[PDB]
Amino acid sequence: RIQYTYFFPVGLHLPVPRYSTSVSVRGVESPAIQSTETWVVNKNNVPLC
Amino acid sequence: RIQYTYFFPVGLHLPVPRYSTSVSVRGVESPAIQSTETWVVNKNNVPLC
Amino acid sequence: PTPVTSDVAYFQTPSNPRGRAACVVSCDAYSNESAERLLYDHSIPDPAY
Amino acid sequence: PTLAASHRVMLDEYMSNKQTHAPVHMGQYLIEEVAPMKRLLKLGNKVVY
Repeated sequence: RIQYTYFFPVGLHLPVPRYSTSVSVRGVESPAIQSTETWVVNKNNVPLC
Repeated sequence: RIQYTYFFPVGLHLPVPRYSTSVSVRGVESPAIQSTETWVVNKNNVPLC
Repeated sequence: PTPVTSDVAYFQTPSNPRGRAACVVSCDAYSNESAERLLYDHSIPDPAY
Repeated sequence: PTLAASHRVMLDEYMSNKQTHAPVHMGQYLIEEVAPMKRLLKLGNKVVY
């Protein structure tokens, strides 16, 4: 058996010159929004918040 | 032990008829902001400022 | 707890959960005081950054 | 010359697509390296020779 440790963030900010690179994403881009959660992928590939 | 020199500029300013080539980047297209830094990739692939 | 403005570019690369890299193997052998200077001092900017 | 993207987007566009990256955008610019050795560039899981 081999043990690992998994570093993981949640709930940050980004600096003032906000940018993008994505071609296809529509709704999210408002600057007034703030993310309060992050999603992970489990062993059985089920996303949890 | 072969020793190579390198260079890169920082803090420049493009001329007046500003142009575009890419199709992805959105948020930096204002003519007011100016870069005061450059990002150079380290040996272990970690982008320093 | 971790500030709102910690940079995301720290998070794509494998590192330590504290803000300072804690690799002591690089330090001098049988030197306890020189090994503490990696962890806690701030006159010495990071062994990573 | 080395990699030197004057903003965080340009280095994250040269990673995402080697061909259609902008050498010079409206505000910032990029220097694609012409070096005697040529490395791998692992930023996450996207690799550019």
